[PDB]
Amino acid sequence: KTFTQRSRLFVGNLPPDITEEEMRKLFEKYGKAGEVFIHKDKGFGFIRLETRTLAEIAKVELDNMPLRGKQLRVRFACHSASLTVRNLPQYVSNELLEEAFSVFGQVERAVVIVDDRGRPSGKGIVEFSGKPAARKALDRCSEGSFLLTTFPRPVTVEPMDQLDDEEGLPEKLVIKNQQFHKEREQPPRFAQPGSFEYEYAMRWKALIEMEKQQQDQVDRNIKEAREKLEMEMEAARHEHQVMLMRQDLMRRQEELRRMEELHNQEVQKRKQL
Amino acid sequence: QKRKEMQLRQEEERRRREEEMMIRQREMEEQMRRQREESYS
Amino acid sequence: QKRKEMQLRQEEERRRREEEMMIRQREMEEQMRRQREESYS
Repeated sequence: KTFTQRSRLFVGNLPPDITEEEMRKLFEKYGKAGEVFIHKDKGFGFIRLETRTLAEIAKVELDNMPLRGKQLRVRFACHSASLTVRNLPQYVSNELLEEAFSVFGQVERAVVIVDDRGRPSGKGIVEFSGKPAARKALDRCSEGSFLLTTFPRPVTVEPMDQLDDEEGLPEKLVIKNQQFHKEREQPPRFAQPGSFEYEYAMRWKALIEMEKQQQDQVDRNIKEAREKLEMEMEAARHEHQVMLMRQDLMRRQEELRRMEELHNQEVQKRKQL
Repeated sequence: QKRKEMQLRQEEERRRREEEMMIRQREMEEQMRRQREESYS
Repeated sequence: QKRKEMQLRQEEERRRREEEMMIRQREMEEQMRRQREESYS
């Protein structure tokens, strides 16, 4: 969209004498700007751009450019209003998430995660605009049961972790302490069979494979429980219909009896006088 | 090792058998629902 | 009633298969014990 959190940009390593006027002039090549949140002392703040195209152009055109003897470090700000929604219904659309979670606020975009074949993965990714809407939606969908469609399966909603695969691990950002040297005595390589390394790596591989077996066992248990729970839907639905009908009929018959007795008593006391 | 191989073979057989039972049961449920909706009309 | 009778039939089939697999496991255990006795001597 326009004026969203994807157009937002984090600017860092600015000179301490930056100005809001020169800040706007700095991005003046890319149309208007949003919230000019800047810190003179620590040298970084929050800036907002207009659209996705302009943000993609400007951040990559502005990084690696020194400014007053300081090579700029501008980065994509990790989105804060993020949610993730799970156990989505078998039939779901982008606009279904855009409209359902529109109740809790403005959904800038929610897009059912899809794999290569086109089938849904079974998860979701919802990015509101503001944080408080995200908190309210998360707590409500935790305490409530946010049904999405006729199929009565509520969607579990969790906060999303920001796995950053852009900056990776630059060399100069590692601690490089005595442990690093202790861990960099010998280069990466294979383990010679029969050595200490090979045996201890066999121990690690056994541990990892047993962990994977445990995870698949949990997956199988949940899958069989879910398949059992989907089949007993009809029986539970019909039983609840029968219970509701029986309670309603009890209520109606008691209402009839009370109306009859009140009419009888009032006519009796009327004719007595 | 021998016990582990035997156990995994038994587990695979059990999974296949349970899948067959499950598909039979869901087929019965589908036919049953079809009978119900036929009786409704 | 239909669902319960189907479930009972499924359970009977599962029980017979489980007993067959238990018999197989006991036979394997006996054969292994024979092999261990042979190797010990």
